[PDB]
Amino acid sequence: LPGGPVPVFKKYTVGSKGIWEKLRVLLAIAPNRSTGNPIVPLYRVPTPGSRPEANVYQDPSSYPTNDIAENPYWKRDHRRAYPQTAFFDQKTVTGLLELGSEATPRIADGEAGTKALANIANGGVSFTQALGKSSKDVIYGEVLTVNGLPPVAPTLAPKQWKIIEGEAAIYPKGYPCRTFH
Amino acid sequence: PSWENIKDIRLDPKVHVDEVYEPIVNPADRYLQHVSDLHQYAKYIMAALPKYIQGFSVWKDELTLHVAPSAVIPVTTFLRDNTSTQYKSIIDITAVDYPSRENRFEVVYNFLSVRHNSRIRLKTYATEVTPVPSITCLYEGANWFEREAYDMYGVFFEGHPDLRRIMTDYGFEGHPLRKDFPLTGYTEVRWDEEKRRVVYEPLELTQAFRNFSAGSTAWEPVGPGRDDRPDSFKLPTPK
Amino acid sequence: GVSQDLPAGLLDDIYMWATQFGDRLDEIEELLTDNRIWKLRTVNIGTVTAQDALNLGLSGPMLRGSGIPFDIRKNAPYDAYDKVDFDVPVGMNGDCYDRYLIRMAEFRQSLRIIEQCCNDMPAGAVKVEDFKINSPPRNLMKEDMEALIHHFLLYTKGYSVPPGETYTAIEAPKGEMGVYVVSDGSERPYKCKIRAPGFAHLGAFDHIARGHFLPDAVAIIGTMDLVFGEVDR
Amino acid sequence: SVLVQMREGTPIGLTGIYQHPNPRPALIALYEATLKELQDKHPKDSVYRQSIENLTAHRKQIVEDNEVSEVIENKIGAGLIEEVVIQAHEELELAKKMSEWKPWEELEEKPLEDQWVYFN
Amino acid sequence: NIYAGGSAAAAPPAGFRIHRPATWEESEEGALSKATKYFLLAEMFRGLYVVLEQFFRAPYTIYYPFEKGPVSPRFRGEHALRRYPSGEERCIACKLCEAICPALAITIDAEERIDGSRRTTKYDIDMTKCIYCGYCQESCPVDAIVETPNVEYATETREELLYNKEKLLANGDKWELELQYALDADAPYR
Amino acid sequence: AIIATAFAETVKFSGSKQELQKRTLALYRQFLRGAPTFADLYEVQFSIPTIRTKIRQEFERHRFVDDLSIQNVLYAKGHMEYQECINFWKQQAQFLKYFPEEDDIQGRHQPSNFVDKFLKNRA
Amino acid sequence: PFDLEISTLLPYVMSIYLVSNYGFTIVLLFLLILIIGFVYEINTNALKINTDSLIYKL
Ligand SMILES: CCCCCCCCCCCCCCCCCC(=O)OC[C@H](COP(=O)(O)OCCN)OC(=O)CCCCCCCCCCCCCCCCC
Ligand code: SF4
Ligand code: SF4
Repeated sequence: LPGGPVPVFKKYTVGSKGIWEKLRVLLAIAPNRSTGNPIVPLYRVPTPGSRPEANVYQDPSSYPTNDIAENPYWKRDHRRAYPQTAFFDQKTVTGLLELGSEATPRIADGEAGTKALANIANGGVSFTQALGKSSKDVIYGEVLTVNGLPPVAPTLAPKQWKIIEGEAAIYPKGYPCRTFH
Repeated sequence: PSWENIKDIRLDPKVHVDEVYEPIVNPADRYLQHVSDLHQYAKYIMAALPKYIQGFSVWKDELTLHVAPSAVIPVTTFLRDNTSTQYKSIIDITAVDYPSRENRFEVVYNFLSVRHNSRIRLKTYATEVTPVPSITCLYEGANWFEREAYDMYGVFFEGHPDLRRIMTDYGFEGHPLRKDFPLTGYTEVRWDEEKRRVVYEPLELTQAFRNFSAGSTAWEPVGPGRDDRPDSFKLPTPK
Repeated sequence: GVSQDLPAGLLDDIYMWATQFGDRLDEIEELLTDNRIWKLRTVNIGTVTAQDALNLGLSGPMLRGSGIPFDIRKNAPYDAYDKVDFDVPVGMNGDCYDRYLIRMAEFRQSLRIIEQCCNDMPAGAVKVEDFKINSPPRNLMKEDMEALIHHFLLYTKGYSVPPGETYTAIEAPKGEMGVYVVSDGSERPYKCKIRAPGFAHLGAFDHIARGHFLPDAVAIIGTMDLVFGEVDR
Repeated sequence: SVLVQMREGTPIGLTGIYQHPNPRPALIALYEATLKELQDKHPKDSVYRQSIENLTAHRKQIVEDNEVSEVIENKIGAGLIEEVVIQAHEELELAKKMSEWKPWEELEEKPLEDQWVYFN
Repeated sequence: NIYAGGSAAAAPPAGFRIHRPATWEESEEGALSKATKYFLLAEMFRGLYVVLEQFFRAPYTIYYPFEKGPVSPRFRGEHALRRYPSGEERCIACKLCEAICPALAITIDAEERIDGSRRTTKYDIDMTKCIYCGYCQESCPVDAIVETPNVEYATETREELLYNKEKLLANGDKWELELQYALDADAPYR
Repeated sequence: AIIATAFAETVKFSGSKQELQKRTLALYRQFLRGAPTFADLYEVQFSIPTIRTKIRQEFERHRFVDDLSIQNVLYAKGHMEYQECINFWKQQAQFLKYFPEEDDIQGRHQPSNFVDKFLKNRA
Repeated sequence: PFDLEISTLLPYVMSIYLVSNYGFTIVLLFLLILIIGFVYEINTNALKINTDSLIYKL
């Protein structure tokens, strides 16, 4: 089982040698536990002020961003292509109810369409009248779901939980703490 | 089999790449389908409470409902309690001082629905003399947040059982997060030897506050952006 | 991103420490997990129900102790929390002892994640590669005109944030930490409110601690894990 | 009367919520009551009523078709059956309050023109 | 299938309901063994043994001020103003350090030196406002202000903590060698 | 739950002025009654009649405020202050802020006409 | 009282041999009589210092 016990000689900690090692193994609660002291020749050596890699470091970059010949900055200028905040008041939701949408229109052409947009944008129809005139097809498709149920609060990344039991759990069976993955 | 012969990691062969490839992607693109879903959801909510919801806004993954102060109790109850919403956790409550509006403060509520893994934001407005209905009757956690909103801004919360300063000194005059309250306050304290007690005195700084905001840019920095509205939420054009 | 890239010998030293942190944890657990005095001070102290946990605004271990599996690292995968493998411990009794067990297992999960990142650290830049946001490397700043201009402006005026607002929360060690920042299009935020988990916890103190003894109040404060820089900002 | 939440007995994993003895009949009773409240005090046109009717009918069909709790909660998709009973009770109370609040009307407070202008 | 106010992710995981707690009669251990553990304090003796084992391990202490804890090139201590090898100052009064300083610690004045150079006539740091963040050092385009690895400069009155130009230059002259160590070590990473 | 504390009154904006003046007079009576408690708590040098005089001045300052909402706010703040004083939340330092007159004479020169103000650049 | 009970055994332990198997029995009876009061103390729990269901009327 990965993450299980590893012996004390694969841990970078000083420990004991000679007869004292055998004494320690005889007298230790768990013989594979390290002492906490880092190994002086190995740990934090060479010192940070004398690393050889300092004299070779170069600033890191990633293609195609570092290219000298094909990247115009405005093609990768993400700050200024930021999504606008979309504000919808009751007049706009009305307009959506009656005249349909850009994706699926329910509007006539010519002056009729523009005048319909106008008199909704003036207040000719209220939201409640909008809902009342609204047919079954439009209510079910465009307010509720196609089955007539309301939409559930959306989630960006749905998380499916699984419970780990047995040897792979953190705690054994008795403890009041379970492992969710 | 012992620590004196433990293998030196420092001399192991490290991985080496020659060129790193990171494609150029706009981070807002990942939210498109979810923005459509939030739009549909907000449409449903407005249709369900046309008496209360004055409008919504959607930005990436954050949905906001704008309501009048009288609409707060009904809308909060509907959010907390409807099966499709279930916004059981109050996250925070705050105010934002807009001195240009007739109603200065706008009160913001964030809710969290552990059932559905979804969040929502609800806004209202208030003034220095008109209060907002307290939602402590619905969410217990809102007690302290409303005491903080009052302390910082002065917004009153009608029906709050125990509304008093939570942060500022005892006997502090002024609501510090108001845009007209100066940075350094009006008073300071020191120990007074004659009186043997900490006394309050008009502010006097040894070095004056240097406001470097005078060097703000003289050129508009970002521009208009782009709209991520789904085609199912834009009014149709005739022909 | 981050201000500077890692020094040259850091991954090895982190791994060397990680080889023995497991034992360092086991020793604390030897003193604490089974001690009957510890369980006397922690079992059924500061009990909080699931529903009241949600109602009070509690998050983190204070919420996972009551049985609800909610973790922003798993729910709203931010940063590289989706590229790494780890489990989430969830209590069932919502008392000081379950929260202690939760924290003790979060130690182990953190050690696992640290090892995974030690093994999978990739190459490339550490800060976003647009010098209109983050300053350019000093070898460019001293040779290139554009880089020098951008460095000058970034450290004198600052970058301008598009107007808008956001509430962004992460799974801070103490629970859910979030910020609500209001941007007005300028270089200085219009409004910044920090949601500190300790604030909500200390708010729930009076509900949790009623009917207990004074030492139980001490233990409760301990399990809320308050810092008080968070509480008042 | 309907037993909504057991506050003692067998814990189920969530603190404060214990195993419900006879959950399915309590779900059925709550669904009947909420349907009845919608039909007697909510206008047939309102989207609130239509939505809640469809949702309650769906859940009630699922509870009546299935006898085993785990199958029911898998099909409902909203937590353990105890939590489902609490959800049904809560929806029921919300419907009774909505009767008095009357949200289907036109909105009483319009915002001023300056109310929702941000810096964009 | 189709969900109403729910979803597959909101459905309980397999096995979310916990098993019923066991009664006393369904216990594997005899009452006598449990009573042995109860009366002889088994786990308390295990704790005492773990504690006693530490008593025979190497302690962690170091003997300050004869030894010192680790220090890295990037460390941020007291401030110092650097010179060019020719001994001309490096600070050209560009005042970016003044503009970035998050604590408003830095106060600078400047004017044309008699030989025409752009130099400072007053450069103060209030070491009691500073938060030792090192922005001033990232900002300066000529590496003039730097933060030495020195932390031992505690004073007996506050007026000694208001550094003027003369003091900061003296610090630079005094610590130049160590500053060169830290620079040689970290400059590729800035 | 989180229960209110001692002498806590839920926030309620009176819809009518008269119902507000009832509460206002109750609050004034509470302050007058608490005066000796304040004198014990905060170890004040001055007398209980001086506490009561100060309270009367404080209530006097808003005697001609008309708009109801402003009166509601002033009453709420006055009650918050009363709760602050009576529960010993306040310390002596903040309490004596209310009492700037009973401190001794600050100096020889407190200017009153234009010439003395002008001499001190305060004209 | 318990202090007095404990200190009433001092004469016994200083005279155990002289009182032989007689005093032995007497001090057993004394101890058992006191043990009865100790049992009373235990069973009365003398030194020791919201679970309703939620029912809706449909
Ligand atoms: C099997 C047949 C046996 C027949 C009878 C045996 C004859 C007498 C046995 C000798 C020891 C008896 C004295 C200790 C008994 C321990 C009892 C105990 O555990 O106390 C429990 C008490 C709470 O009581 P309780 O409610 O019953 O616990 C259940 C909680 N859910 O909570 C407690 O008080 C915790 C225990 C107190 C321990 C005190 C520790 C302080 C000093 C540590 C001593 C260790 C030795 C130190 C010496 C150094 C080591 C060399
Ligand atoms: S360290 Fe920070 S606070 Fe101090 S002078 Fe530099 S920028 Fe200013
Ligand atoms: S940033 Fe550097 S060069 Fe510019 S004024 Fe400050 S110390 Fe001098």
